[PDB]
Amino acid sequence: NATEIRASVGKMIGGIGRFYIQMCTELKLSDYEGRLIQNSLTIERMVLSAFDERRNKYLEEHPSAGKDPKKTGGPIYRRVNGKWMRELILYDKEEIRRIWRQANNGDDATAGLTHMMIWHSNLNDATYQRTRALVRTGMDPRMCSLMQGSTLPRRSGAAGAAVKGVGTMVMELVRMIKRGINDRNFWRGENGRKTRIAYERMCNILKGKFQTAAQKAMMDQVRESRNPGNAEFEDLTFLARSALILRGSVAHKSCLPACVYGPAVASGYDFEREGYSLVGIDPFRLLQNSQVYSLIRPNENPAHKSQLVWMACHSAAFEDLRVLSFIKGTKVLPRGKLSTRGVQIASNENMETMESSTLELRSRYWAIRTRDMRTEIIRMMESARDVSFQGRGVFELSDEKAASPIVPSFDMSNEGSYFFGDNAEEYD
Ligand SMILES: NC(=O)c1cc(-c2ccc(CN3CCOCC3)cc2)c(C(F)(F)F)[nH]c1=O
Repeated sequence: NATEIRASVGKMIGGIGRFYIQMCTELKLSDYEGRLIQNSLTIERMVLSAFDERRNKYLEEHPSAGKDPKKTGGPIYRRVNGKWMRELILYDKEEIRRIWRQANNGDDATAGLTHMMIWHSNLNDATYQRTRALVRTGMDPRMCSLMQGSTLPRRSGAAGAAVKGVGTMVMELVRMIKRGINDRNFWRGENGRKTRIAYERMCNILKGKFQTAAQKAMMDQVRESRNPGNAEFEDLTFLARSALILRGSVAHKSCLPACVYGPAVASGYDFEREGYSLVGIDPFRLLQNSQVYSLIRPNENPAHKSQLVWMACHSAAFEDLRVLSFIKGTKVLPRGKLSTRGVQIASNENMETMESSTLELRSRYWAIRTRDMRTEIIRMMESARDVSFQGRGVFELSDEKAASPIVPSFDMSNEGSYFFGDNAEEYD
């Protein structure tokens, strides 16, 4: 059945590629402009915005975009006489939807919208810090390493649920508990009945992420509370801290930008026939046969901007840096050592100083990713407790059948956390 599962994922990637090729053709973008990641993000947000209809399911937007709910837009960058120009494009949401369905042979293809949303989340995880929002909710700033998918939309649903991390679930459940404390009727009536289902859904989602019997049992007690007060917060926090040692089951999906699938489809690659799997060589091979460009700000180091995108492409912001340095072949520095700022350009930035760089997104090897008395038990379980790769090893790109595993070497002395010494901008 894994052949039938590979065909369905391949169909979805091909439609994203076909949708991008169409959008580039409407906008009259060049090969360079089409391969600019800033343009890709604009094009990807436009389709999410057109299909969202302000539901906060695939995206969240500024009230300025709410001026005309029937139109969606964003910034487009074109290269005019060596310089870079920024223009705002406004398309009809109906026409964007029409183009998406046409690219997906009449199908709604919600699987492709989610993939771009998950790539967008992975990019924010690789770019912005969340330590101020942790302090705001009353959580430990050290919980940074468990904030997978913390930027995902308000009503992301089942698709966003799989990639959200332990600390992300704890942050939204604690934002929920704190709303009850300051509002008397938060758990009352029809609003409180809807709120109650949302609470138990979030609790069962977080419960499923725990791989021990005691952590899952502790979640049942937080979920059984009809009026969660400070007692439910102390238990959520004490469980969040335990995840920083006793690991959880968090899914990481390598979702590449549409300007990667675009050119791959444009050159005749049949994703539906050939198949596609986010696990293994498929995203690694596609990145070796790709050419992505990015706008670079003055005084920014292009190698560091390339690293931001390579980690976002690979869902690697929360992985051990000693593992990534072995796979990429180059040293993967903590965010605190990168002379770079996020790929998205701000509405007030000077375009005259803006230059561009070729992103270096290839890697040396490829690899497979595989993903009270109760408080006394989990506390004792942490005392059992070094770089860990679980797996046969790494492989070269020529070995596509994984028949020749390479055993990895890491300096356990060298940094393992991307968030150590973090000086990245705070998300907002
Ligand atoms: N799609 C993929 O197979 C893919 C996988 C991996 C990846 C991440 C981590 C590990 C090490 N351990 C972690 C625990 O689980 C067992 C494997 C191996 C491979 C990466 C990246 F992070 F290295 F960048 N990127 C990708 O694209």
